[PDB]
Amino acid sequence: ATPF
Amino acid sequence: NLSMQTHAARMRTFMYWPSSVPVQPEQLASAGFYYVGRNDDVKCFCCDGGLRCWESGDDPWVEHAKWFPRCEFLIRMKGQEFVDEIQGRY
Ligand SMILES: [Zn+2]
Repeated sequence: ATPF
Repeated sequence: NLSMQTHAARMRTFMYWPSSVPVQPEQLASAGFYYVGRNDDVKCFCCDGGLRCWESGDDPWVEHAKWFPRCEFLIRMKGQEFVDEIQGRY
């Protein structure tokens, strides 16, 4: 997953 | 968010979770995350960290420790030793  | 402090509350937000995303609501809610209602965007109730673009094989606890290692909920659930390992400290 990738952060925001 | 205050209303997302419980696992059951976070599970209710996955009502419209897209069925094609390769990670399940139970895994996400256990690690503190609730669905914000857009695409596969989730947020932690404690640290407000957002995660998206979930991939096959992702472990929400590991992703939480990778990107938001200072989260107090994460540290209480999994321990500073776990978080340190994911951050490359042994
Ligand atoms: Zn968090």
